[PDB]
Amino acid sequence: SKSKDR
Amino acid sequence: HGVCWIYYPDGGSLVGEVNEDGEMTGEKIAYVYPDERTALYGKFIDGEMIEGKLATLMSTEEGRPHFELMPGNSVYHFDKSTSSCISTNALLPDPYESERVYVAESLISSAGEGLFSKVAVGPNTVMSFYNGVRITHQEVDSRDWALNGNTLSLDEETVIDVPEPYNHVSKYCASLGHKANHSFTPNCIFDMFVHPRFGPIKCIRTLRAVEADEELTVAYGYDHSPPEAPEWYQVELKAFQATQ
Ligand SMILES: Nc1ncnc2c1ncn2[C@@H]1O[C@H](CSCC[C@H](N)C(=O)O)[C@@H](O)[C@H]1O
Repeated sequence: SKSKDR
Repeated sequence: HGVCWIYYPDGGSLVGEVNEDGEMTGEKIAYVYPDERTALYGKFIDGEMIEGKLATLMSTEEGRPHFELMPGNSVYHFDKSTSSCISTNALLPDPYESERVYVAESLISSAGEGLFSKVAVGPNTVMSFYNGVRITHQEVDSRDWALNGNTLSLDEETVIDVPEPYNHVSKYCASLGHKANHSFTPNCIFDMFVHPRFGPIKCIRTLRAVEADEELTVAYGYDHSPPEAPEWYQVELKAFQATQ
């Protein structure tokens, strides 16, 4: 996923 | 005749006399931040902030909080973001965050701006809030990294983003958590937070004590074995691995 903290 | 306090796991709370049904409904209800001092006091309906005026919790007597209202007419409202609207008041700062952090040039090379501690604090201290628009994982993962500098996963259904031009503090400063730079050796972590203006979001919380003017960093936590990550991070990742 292209987001922080998944 | 008594007062109830209802704490969130993050340490914030709602406090006041509950109505006949045990709901936080009335004109003298407060949300109290995790410092147990900064408060938003006034009209709530079933725990939702309708009009909270900035206040300081001065003492408690028999469990009942006694507040002093701040001057300035700073009032706040429950104002959860949507997919297209980050805030009804993008330039109205969070009053707890404003005492704790500021934005300046990062001490990290080529890393732009960073987030810094205004005063010395202990471990486990909530420092900053990561509010933003609420979009899907599908939208985020199917677009290029250049659009995903500020995305933060909230849960399995929602990603929080601060899209341009709201990444500039002149356009948005209601929250500042999207200003924390990455470190593989961080002093802070992301944690869940239930905010009376922003709703369910994430916050930045210290891992350990931090000094005044120390830069706050968090591990961005990109998947290293899907690295599904921007280039500056992939570079950094190797450097880190070697120093281990
Ligand atoms: N450890 C690091 N090294 C280099 N650049 C970093 C970094 N951590 C964060 N960044 C930069 O910060 C962006 C994420 S947003 C963090 C705040 C940003 N520096 C700003 O000025 O608004 C990244 O896309 C990257 O440009």
